[PDB]
Amino acid sequence: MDIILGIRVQDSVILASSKAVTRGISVLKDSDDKTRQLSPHTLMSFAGEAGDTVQFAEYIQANIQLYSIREDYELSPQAVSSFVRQELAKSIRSRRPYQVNVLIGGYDKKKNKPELYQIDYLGTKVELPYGAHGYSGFYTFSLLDHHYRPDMTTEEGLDLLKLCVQELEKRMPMDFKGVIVKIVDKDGIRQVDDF
Amino acid sequence: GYDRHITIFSPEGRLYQVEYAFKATNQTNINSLAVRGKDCTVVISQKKVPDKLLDPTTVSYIFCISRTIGMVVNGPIPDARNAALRAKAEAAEFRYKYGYDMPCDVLAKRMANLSQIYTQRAYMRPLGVILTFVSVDEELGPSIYKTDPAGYYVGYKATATGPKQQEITTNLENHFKKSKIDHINEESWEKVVEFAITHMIDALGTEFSKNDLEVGVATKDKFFTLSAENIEERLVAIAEQ
Amino acid sequence: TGYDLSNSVFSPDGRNFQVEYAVKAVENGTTSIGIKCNDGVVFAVEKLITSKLLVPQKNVKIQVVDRHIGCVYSGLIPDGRHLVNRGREEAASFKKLYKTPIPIPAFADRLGQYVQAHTLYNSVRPFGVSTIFGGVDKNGAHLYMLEPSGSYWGYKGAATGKGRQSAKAELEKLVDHHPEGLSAREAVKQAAKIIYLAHEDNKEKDFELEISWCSLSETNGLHKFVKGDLLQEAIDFAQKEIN
Amino acid sequence: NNYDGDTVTFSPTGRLFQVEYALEAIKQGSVTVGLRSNTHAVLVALKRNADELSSYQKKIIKCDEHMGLSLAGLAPDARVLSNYLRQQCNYSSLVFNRKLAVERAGHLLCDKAQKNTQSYGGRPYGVGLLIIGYDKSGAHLLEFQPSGNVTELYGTAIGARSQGAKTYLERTLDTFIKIDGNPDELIKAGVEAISQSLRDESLTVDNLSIAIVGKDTPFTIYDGEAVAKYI
Amino acid sequence: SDPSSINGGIVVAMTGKDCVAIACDLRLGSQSLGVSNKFEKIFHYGHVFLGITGLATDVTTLNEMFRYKTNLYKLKEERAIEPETFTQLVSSSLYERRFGPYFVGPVVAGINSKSGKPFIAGFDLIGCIDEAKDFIVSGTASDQLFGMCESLYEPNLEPEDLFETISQALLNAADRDALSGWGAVVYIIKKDEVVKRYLKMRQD
Amino acid sequence: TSIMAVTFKDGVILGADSRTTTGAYIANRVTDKLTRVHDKIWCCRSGSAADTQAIADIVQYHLELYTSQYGTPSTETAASVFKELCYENKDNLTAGIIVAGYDDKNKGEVYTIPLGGSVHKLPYAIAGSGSTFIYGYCDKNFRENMSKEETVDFIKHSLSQAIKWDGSSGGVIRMVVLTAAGVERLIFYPDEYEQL
Amino acid sequence: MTDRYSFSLTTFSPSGKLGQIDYALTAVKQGVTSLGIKATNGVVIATEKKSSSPLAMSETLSKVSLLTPDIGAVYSGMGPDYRVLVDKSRKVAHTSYKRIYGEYPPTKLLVSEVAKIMQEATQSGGVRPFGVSLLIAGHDEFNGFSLYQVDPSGSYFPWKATAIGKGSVAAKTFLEKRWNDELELEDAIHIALLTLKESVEGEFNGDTIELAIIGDENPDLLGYTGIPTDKGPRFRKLTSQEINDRLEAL
Amino acid sequence: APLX
Amino acid sequence: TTIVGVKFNNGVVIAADTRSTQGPIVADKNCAKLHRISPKIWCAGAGTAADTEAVTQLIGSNIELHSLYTSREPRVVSALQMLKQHLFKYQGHIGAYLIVAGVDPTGSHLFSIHAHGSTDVGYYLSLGSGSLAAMAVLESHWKQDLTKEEAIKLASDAIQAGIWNDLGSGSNVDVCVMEIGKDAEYLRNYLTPNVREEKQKSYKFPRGTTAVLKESIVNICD
Amino acid sequence: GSRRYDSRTTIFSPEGRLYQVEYALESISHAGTAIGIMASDGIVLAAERKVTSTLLEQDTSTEKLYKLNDKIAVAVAGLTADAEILINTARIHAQNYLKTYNEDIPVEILVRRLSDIKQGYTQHGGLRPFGVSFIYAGYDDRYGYQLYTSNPSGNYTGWKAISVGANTSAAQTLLQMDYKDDMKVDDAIELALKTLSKTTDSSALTYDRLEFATIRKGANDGEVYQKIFKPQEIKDILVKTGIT
Ligand SMILES: [Cl-]
Ligand SMILES: [Cl-]
Ligand SMILES: [Cl-]
Ligand SMILES: [Mg+2]
Ligand SMILES: [Mg+2]
Ligand SMILES: [Mg+2]
Ligand SMILES: [Mg+2]
Repeated sequence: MDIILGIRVQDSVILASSKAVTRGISVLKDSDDKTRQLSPHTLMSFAGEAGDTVQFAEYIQANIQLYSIREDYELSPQAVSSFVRQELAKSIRSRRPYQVNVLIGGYDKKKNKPELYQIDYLGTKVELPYGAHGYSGFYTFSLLDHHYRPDMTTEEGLDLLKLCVQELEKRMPMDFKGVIVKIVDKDGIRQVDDF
Repeated sequence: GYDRHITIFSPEGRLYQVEYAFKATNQTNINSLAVRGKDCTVVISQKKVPDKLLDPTTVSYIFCISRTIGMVVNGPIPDARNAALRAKAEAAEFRYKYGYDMPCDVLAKRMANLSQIYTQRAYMRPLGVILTFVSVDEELGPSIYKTDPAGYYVGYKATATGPKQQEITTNLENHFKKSKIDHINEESWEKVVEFAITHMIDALGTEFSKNDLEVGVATKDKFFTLSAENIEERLVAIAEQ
Repeated sequence: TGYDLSNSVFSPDGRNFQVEYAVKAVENGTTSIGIKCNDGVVFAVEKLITSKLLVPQKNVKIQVVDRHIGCVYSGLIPDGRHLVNRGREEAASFKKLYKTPIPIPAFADRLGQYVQAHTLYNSVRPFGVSTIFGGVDKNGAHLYMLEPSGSYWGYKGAATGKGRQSAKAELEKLVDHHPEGLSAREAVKQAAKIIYLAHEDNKEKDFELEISWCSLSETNGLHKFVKGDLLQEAIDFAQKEIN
Repeated sequence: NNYDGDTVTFSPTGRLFQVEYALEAIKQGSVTVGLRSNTHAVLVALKRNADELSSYQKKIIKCDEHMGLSLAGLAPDARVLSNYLRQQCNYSSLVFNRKLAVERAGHLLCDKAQKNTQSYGGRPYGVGLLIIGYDKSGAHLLEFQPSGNVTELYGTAIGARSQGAKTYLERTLDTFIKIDGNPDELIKAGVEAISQSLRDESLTVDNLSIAIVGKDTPFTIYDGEAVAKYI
Repeated sequence: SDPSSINGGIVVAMTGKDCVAIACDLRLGSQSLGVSNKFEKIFHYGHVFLGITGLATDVTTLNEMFRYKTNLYKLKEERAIEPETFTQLVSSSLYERRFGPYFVGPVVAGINSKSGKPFIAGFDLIGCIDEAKDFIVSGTASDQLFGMCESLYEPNLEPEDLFETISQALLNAADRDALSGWGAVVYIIKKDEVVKRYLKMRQD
Repeated sequence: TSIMAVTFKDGVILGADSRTTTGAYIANRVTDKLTRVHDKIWCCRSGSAADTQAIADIVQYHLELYTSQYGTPSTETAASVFKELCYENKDNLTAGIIVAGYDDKNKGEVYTIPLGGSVHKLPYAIAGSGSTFIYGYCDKNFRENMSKEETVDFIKHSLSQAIKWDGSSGGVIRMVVLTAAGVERLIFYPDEYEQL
Repeated sequence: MTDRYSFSLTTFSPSGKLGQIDYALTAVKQGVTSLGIKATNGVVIATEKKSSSPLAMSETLSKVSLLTPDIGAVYSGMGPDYRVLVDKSRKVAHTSYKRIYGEYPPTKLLVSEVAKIMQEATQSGGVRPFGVSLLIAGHDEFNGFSLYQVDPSGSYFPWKATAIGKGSVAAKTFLEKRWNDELELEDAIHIALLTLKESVEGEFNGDTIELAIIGDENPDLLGYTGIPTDKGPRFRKLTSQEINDRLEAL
Repeated sequence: APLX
Repeated sequence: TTIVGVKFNNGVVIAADTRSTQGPIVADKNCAKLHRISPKIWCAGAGTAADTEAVTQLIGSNIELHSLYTSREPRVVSALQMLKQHLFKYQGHIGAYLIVAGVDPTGSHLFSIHAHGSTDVGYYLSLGSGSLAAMAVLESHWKQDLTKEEAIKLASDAIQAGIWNDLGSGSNVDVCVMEIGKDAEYLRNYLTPNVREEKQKSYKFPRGTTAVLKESIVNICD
Repeated sequence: GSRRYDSRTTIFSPEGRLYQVEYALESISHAGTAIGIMASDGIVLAAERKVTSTLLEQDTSTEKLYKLNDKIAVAVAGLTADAEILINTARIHAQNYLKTYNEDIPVEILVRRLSDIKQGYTQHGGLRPFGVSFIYAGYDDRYGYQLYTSNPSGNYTGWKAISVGANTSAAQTLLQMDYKDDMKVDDAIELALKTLSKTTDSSALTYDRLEFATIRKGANDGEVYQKIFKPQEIKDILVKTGIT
């Protein structure tokens, strides 16, 4: 785990997540996909404590998929984010809390608008034009404060994202082995293979 | 007709199990009486020991619930003792929780509430007993409060219970019509006990030896029962007048 | 009707027929007695010898509770054992909390409330035993008899089982002829006689006599079984009286 | 009639019909015999089959090294009760380093059976047991009935036609009680006892079941060719 | 790792002549890192306003909880909850979590629709009601707010004047606190009109 | 605290100081540490004020319920109920209690129950922080079968010394006399006992 | 042992009747008459004190009960059932309202809680319904004065005026002729006494009649002074003497 | 806390 | 906090200051520390503010139900017993330090309760951070057979000692007098010796001083 | 034991019917009629009060029509006490959903859960079923205006127009006759009142024996308003259609 980023542009939400899985002094994997599709137009990336992350992600995925089958309907990104927040808000006062931070990128088909939600392990939710978890934010937020515009295209968003990854690869102590980038828009979720 | 077996309503809105519990009340064939003085409350009850092999000292239907509260029961002894043990426990708990002695009327209400539950809940049968509680309450003074299997309870100027209760009741009514007051205008409890026995003799039309009666007396800060010789002393005083 | 089919149901008389039916089981059982004496109590019971194959002296029916109380019963023997097991639990918790061994009147009410509780619900059956019990405490000797309804009183003498009326009549004579009191050793002898006299009501099978006693002077206030010379002496006294 | 719907109901004459019906299941069961001397105690049991293709239902169960029983009636109920006895014998060993007295074993079974005769929902046990054992007071034989009644005896028998063996043992009492220090003769007496309960069938090699416990003999069961000696 | 100062934020309430004002900053951070400048801390249920400072997850949770409870109240009672009644509901709810409390500093503000009386109140994290004629303060710059309010406040201010006083109290308090600021919102509340104003403040 | 109970010819007398402490501050200078659990069974309380009050209240309740069913409890029985509470809750209690009562059969009896919840029947008992300073004095001066006046003087002189040396003890000396005659309360003020 | 009655004792019959509720209502019919009348500035509730014996002190048995300082209750049917309902009703006013909101519940909501308790006795395992109908009179700031009837089923209805029990049919007809929307509290008390005389047979005085009002605040009955907002209970039980004064100008 |  | 209780001829009086603090800061300059348990039973509370209010209300609620159940006026010893057993159960974690006082059919009463559940009896008591300043005054001026007006004077003087000498206490003096046979009289702000002086200047701003980015009407209606 | 007195409320008949459910429906058929009619621009709820007395307080009364949330209401037919138990559960369920998802609960989800509770009482627990039938009227942004009904079996279905309680057979025939899809709210109001007026067991339909409610988008722009009619408003609407 470690680096997860999110950028909401005019017509889409872009999530970038690091590929490294490190344990001790060994990088065990350099192609890890730190994300789960919750519904056709909703994607969740995650970072935090080992084991907890995937266990939480898949648990949420199962619940949203269950809802989709029951109602024959897709929950809005706002509705999914609120469900996720409540689960984390419950968790923080449990015997053993989920130590998982998430970003939720979704496209609301009723509003025809992209939406990005940042939720930490405490259950602290905010809707943002761009988001980050962990030490990543200490570089990317100021960078995006400068270069981000609300009317950008998906391509402009990807170039803006390249600028963030380059900065992280320059100034971050750890080798996070690049990122997997995924786009969420009106047509659903797709992965950029060459980043 | 299973509506007569458990405590549910019959078509005419009655509870037959409660009514039959009232009939169990007279199974012992014993009559009790309670009156109030100025300073005291006296309760008397018949004592019938038919078997010669019985230890007469252990045959009793009067109970010391607390230091201040006494209780006489009309009904079978197993149910009587069940009620007595519960009353003792309730009175003790009340004192511990609330820091003062449980009043006679409050205990009566509590036991009446318990009885009410048995008339509404199916798995519990009513107790076939009528409970007469007596004391000298520190706020209300001399007190008589009586409970039945229906869960009914009320305070009394005086009262009687048993097979020949009506004869005793009217006898007492006619006295209070005459005296024009709510109690026995007497200083000592000894003479209030004498009044109680005298009017029971008149109403029932029987004479009593020392072993035919049972007497409980409530005064300020204690309730106590009388011995055979205490009653004999009392019987002699009535005869010499 | 149908009032007698379920326990805890009042009949139109105000009676619990199920308890009265349990009394019939007690009346069917063998004879047991209790005699109160000067400084203690004596218990005796009739043991029907069904067959030669029964080992003599080895099917003991009288039971001790704590170290100072004896219990005997007539009717359904297993029901009696259940009651004694409860008695032993009640006595143990009393001694645990209050240190002193449970007084007999206190113990009597513990059994009484427990048996009475088995007349309150239709999900339990009343006890099919009448229990004669007692012992010695700080206030002297006490004898009690407890019935299926939960009713109990103190007794000068007590009897239950198939030969209860014969035994009661014999007990009443002792109370009349000994107003000052009966001694412990005398009460043992009398207990034997009364069981032998009460055996006339169960005389197909011959029987085995079993006696126990608690006495302040003779047994030091503890429950003991009468055995050996004292038992044979009591048997001989009884044998002489029937002839 | 109207009073046999459950165990919690007394009849007007003070009978428990469900307990009596449980007693009836024992009478239908195959005969088993118990007898003892002063040194040994012996169980003999006639086993029953479904047909010629089936096995013969095992009647005898070991409870400890010094105790065991034979059954007549519902076999699963015997399994429950024997398992309870195994645990009680075992509790006595682990906690007190003490072999459970055969008399206490009887008291424990009585109280377990009794509880099933006084509560709603449950049913009585439908099996009778003959418990033998050797403890600190010598050899013992007990008879368990699911009414709760347990009885110590020199000898006895339960099951169908058990009256024949029970009469025989009543006659032979003075003889077999003094068969001390001789296992084979005490068994012979038990095998002759159970023979008084046979009709049209005789004791074969896969039909007879014998068990013995004593002074210098752990509770052991004999089946198959090991009982050919006694036919 | 002090729950009440991880996210930062402040709320202040004031009374005037036939009116009340309640204001809050917009910052949500994670210790030094500023994360959001749109995080409003004032909510309303009918005409009753509630501001909440402290741990942001509990701020959100409690808003959702009081929306829940006031909605059921209105359905059963067939009327809107009043500030005095809502104040009691907040106190009960917080004390229910006595030994595992929400790490918050709530502030009630509103006008009783029957009597017309302006009402404000404050609470600690476990429910203790703090009623005041003048002002209530809460958050990571509460010391600063106490100082500003105590000096700037005077009774019976007109709605337009009260706006200036409460705004200057919040702004100057926020600028002396690292974890507060990043924007501000002020609610001016009259008997049957409510005006909401976003303030221009320094963004550091 | 300084507390004691002393058996004598006619029965038993309980004694105590009147100081409650909250650090070096005296929260109550007129405390009553001699407490009724039954008509003629009383106790001296030392240790935690809250713990000893809660225990005494529970014991009083138990003996009141005992009396309703079985009549007057023995002093031994009362001590057994104290023990049961003190022993089973030893991890959560700070209570040093002396139990003292008068039977007509057994006369005066004293049972002391220290921190662990053990029971010790003694002719006399001393307890509380101030008791340490009078072990020597009490051992040398106690005699069995003393008179009422002698026993009162013994307790007065003993607690006077305990109070003199123990900062955690002081105020008035309260005493409760338990005999066949009844229950008598005695009080002794500083001006008397200080100059002994 | 243990409550094995985990099943309903009230069930639907083929015709759709709930037998035990119907039979409970029959028990209410046998009960002594009680009534309630709502005025513009108050509410009155009244009933006959049927004495079980002349030796009994009827003052110790209260048929009209205070639930909150502004809410009172009276009944017809089984007294013991009523007594425990009053206990439960007083407690639920605190547990489910006062301990949450710091104020007493409005009449309609307390009535709603009592109704719930009575509904559960109609459906839960091993219990019979309550054999009583209640009349609950009360006041609260936002609803003013109100009067409610609660039946064994758990159903409740608001009334301008009504009667329940023995002679309720005749009493309701009497109230229809006399009731208008301009009645002052004293006029409602007068009509209550007139209506009750029809159903009462024996003695008709302040010792055989029980009557309480929900009216103005009573500062003298509060027990303390110093808090301006606390002005005292609106519930007041009329004394034996106060009833007799109104029976002369009858 | 209060001690004795 | 400074709180006191003083017994007199025909009843009892309690008093308290009106400062509540959070660390060194004064949150309320006029809070009410005098609580009503029942009409004629009042209590003064120091320690954790939410605990004193909550425990006072809970026992007050149960006392009301008890009063209705028993058809009797509540007794001070009942409130005392219920409070102490509640507090003892929580082993001091509920930080309520109370002075309980009132009149009932038994007479007039004055008690104190500590957080761990111990109770004391007395003719004069004081609790809170200013209890030593108050107790110094009480020990100096208290006597047997005080009149009503003397007891009020003594009580308020004891509170004033706390107000002036204890930093934890300040502002005003509240009093409640509970006399036998009469209604309890709650005297809110009986003394107000700490009135703020006139400010030197008005800090009313010229309208328009505050820079504004956005305005909008808020919808409160349905 | 207690077996003797068990009615066995959750068993099948030999024909495969649930006795208690059937008998609960028989009970409901004697309750006051309630009608729901769904129009393109709103929903009407109309219900007849059970034989009224002149001394009944009519304005401060609620018997038939209850509010579940701001977007959903129900008309009741059966035992009112039973209905209030279910209504409070439904009210809580709506708030749980709003708390979880920050969106108002879709109508069907609320109806399904309430119907599932009813189902449970017919399959397990040995308790009598709820003697209640609901007409649900509500709006959400997925399906818009919706009418549902549920009954003691826990079975629910959707409708354009439906009646519950007494005389449903006659009422349904009349609704089936005059209902058409392009209908407006004001027309539906008239149809509802006309149908009750003809199916009523009373002599004449008056304002004091009716409860009435509408759910329109007749607020200001893209939002829904619930109007529970006051007595005087029912009096006026009864005159406006010429019934009185
Ligand atoms: Cl109760
Ligand atoms: Cl103390
Ligand atoms: Cl100490
Ligand atoms: Mg019942
Ligand atoms: Mg700042
Ligand atoms: Mg900065
Ligand atoms: Mg000193």
